[PDB]
Amino acid sequence: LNPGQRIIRDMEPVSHRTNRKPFTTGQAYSKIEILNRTANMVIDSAAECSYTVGDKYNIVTYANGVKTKTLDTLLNVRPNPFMDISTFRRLVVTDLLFEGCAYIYWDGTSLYHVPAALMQVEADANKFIKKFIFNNQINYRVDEIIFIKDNSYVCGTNSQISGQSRVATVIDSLEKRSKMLNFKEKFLDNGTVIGLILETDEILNKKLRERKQEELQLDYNPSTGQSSVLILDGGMKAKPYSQISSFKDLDFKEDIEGFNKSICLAFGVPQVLLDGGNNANIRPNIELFYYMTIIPMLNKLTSSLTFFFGYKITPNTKEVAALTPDKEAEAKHLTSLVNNGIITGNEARSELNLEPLDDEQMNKIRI
Amino acid sequence: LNPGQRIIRDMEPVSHRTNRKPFTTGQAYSKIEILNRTANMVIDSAAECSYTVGDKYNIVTYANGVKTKTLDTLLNVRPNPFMDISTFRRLVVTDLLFEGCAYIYWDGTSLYHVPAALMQVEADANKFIKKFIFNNQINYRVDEIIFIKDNSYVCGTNSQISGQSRVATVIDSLEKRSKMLNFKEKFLDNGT
Amino acid sequence: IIPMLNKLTSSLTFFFGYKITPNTKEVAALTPDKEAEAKHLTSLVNNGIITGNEARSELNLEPLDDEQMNKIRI
Amino acid sequence: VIGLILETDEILNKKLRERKQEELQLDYNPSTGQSSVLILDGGMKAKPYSQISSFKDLDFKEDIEGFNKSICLAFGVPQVLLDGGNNANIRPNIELFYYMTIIPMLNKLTSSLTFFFGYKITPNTKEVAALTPDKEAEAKHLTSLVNNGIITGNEARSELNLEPLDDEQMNKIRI
Amino acid sequence: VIGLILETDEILNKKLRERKQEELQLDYNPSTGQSSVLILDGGMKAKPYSQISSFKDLDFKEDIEGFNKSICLAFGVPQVLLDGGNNANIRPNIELFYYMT
Repeated sequence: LNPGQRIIRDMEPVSHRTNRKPFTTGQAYSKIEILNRTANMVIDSAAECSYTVGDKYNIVTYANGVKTKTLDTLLNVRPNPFMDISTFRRLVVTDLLFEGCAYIYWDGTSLYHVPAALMQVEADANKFIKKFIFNNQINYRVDEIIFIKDNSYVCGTNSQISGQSRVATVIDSLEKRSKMLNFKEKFLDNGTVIGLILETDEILNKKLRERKQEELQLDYNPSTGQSSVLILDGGMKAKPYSQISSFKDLDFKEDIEGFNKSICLAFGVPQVLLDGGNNANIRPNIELFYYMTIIPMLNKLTSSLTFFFGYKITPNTKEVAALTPDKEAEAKHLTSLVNNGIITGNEARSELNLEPLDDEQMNKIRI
Repeated sequence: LNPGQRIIRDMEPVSHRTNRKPFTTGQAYSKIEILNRTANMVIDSAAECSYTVGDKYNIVTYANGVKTKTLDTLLNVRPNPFMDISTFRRLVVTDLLFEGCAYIYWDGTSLYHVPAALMQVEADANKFIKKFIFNNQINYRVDEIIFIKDNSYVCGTNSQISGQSRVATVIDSLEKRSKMLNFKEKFLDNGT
Repeated sequence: IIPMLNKLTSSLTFFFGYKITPNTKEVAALTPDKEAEAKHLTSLVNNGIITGNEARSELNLEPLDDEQMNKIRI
Repeated sequence: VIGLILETDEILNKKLRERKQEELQLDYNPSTGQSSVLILDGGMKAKPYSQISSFKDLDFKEDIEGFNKSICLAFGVPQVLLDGGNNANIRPNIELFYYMTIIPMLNKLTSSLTFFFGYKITPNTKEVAALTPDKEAEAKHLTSLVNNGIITGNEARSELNLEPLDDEQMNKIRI
Repeated sequence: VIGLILETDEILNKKLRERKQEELQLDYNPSTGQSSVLILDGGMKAKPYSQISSFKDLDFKEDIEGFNKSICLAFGVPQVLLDGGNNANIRPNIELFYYMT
């Protein structure tokens, strides 16, 4: 064992919540459209991916006696008797995204999801971790929980526990943008416009003064009125006024655009996916997004599951519609490989997502 | 079973409606061109897609005894004896889009649509969910309803129930734009 | 669209126990290019990976009850 | 922000002065109000004021952009990965990032491990999704090398991340 | 930064003067306030001031870019490697850097 695990325990006995503002998070998610779209895109893309259970690693694991078919059914078909696979995956992904850590409880035969807003992980003096405390009371144990953690740098030292959430980082930019937008709308609402100003040095009959104010305003409007010439008699003048505060000084386009780009950068969604563009803009950006953003996020979970069960579990899409390969190039390279002898026909059929055919010459290499 | 389902029930016993402004939603849908076009495009595109029933998974399900052909006819040809497949799909999709969740009641031999604006989902202390309350009265049960939920982050905790509607995010920018347009037209009208 | 329908199909699969997946294959806006489809289908059929009946099914035609269309040519 | 400034040389009834201030502000707003013409009687004037400090002098876009450029440079991530771009740009930048930034960093660790244990340890991705090679070019060069005789079939299968097949003619060079 | 300058030729009660300074500043901000019109009584005027030193005269982009380019030139790293570009920019620049430097 590690001789200095006690020191690391004393440095940070328990986990710390890293989602400092949950209510503001919920309000921004509920009333800001960029946040809603990006978060929904990330969660749906992560939940779309499937899982594959392969070889068995000869190591001692927390959960033993579990067959490959049971894992295949749990991860793919239906984890709980009472909950969907899509709902389970989306809940786990949103827990991981909004909160630094995510947890999945392991029952005798099924995987139950546990919210991460109430979990508090307690470190151990000797090995790694002593116990998990769901809010309070229950005190799960350790053998029954799968632990997924994002890399975090809290306070001074990096933590073996806890985890830092991507959505908190974005919370300031939305506030900064919303303040400016509300400022613009309130400036428009409270502004005043004046068309004509007349000045006199005498007290001219307030009532008929207001009557003349109405009369001139109606008459000189070119939409409803047919007057253009004004004759001022009695000494009345016209002050050549100007506009003090105009709406052209408020140039908020660049700042709002920068805040939007910063939000998209923080979540990791490429700009082209949100806007749309040419084919060369479309497909490589989809591949970049899916692979380089989602696949590490699922890789954390798959590594945790591999540690827990002892079976090689890797993310495998191979069905996602947005990752559908080009038909012509796929056919060309598969047929070339099959004809030249590198791969059998059955392997090509499997890669085409078809079913292997029980022939004789398709299980032997042609040349 | 989960040893801590009681705590999750205590946190969120019942569902919460996330369509805060329904009347403003309806008025904007009725009198805004971009909202109408985008919503119609999404709903029609979702309703265009068909469904395929394939292999049978050897698990114990809520509804058993249904053959492949009957399910295929229900999903594709004609769900109810009294309503269209296109109308059924469009209703389900618009319920899912405007309200966070959508529901489909399961009768003896056919699928009946139930609006999501009135149903309230009651969580269970032990397993997942106790009953669905259609406004009031009925208390359907659970075995008779298909539940579809969008991912939601309400208040502080993400709920296993409820769901967050995409159209409400818009009911802010639409008002901001309409105010500016009306300001422009009235400034033009009142000028001299 | 497809994730939106995927939630519904996953719920239906849980409810009924039948693998239900979204499948367009008929949507006019998703009509594939005729020439590229013909090229890749004919290459796959001739080289031996895919039988003729599978190609007809992917062309949204009906299977034809022949003898040499249910066996791999080469 | 100020819309209108009126000045007078006499003390005109503070309370009704404020009432007139709110009345004019409500009336002359084109959003809620239908007045455009104003008459000043009794000697009240209007000072043609201007704006001292505007929001157009605060041009901060370039400096903030430069700070972002410097941060991205300091860590080493090509900017196209963060922003996104065309077909040609999107793959070479991924390769440049991974190789130049990551691989030396893992190379330090692998050299230390080789010193510690005495086994040649080298970083090997060959599985990273973002480094997935082009299918057509890979097939072309592998098939050419296999057919011409430089590389056996088993080596090609291994490079394709498949499993070696226990045949006879795949462990001997064809020509 | 200054928004309004009002001038008077009399000693008008410093304390209430500061109170009015706070009141006008809070009232006339469109973020928190619903007033747009001001009336000056008693002889108080408004000086049309301007801005002496602005932030637009400080154009430092070109000089900083020149210094960064000079540093990169001194070490020998091509600018494209630091910024990133197209494939024809990526590979030849990598080869040039490695070889020549």
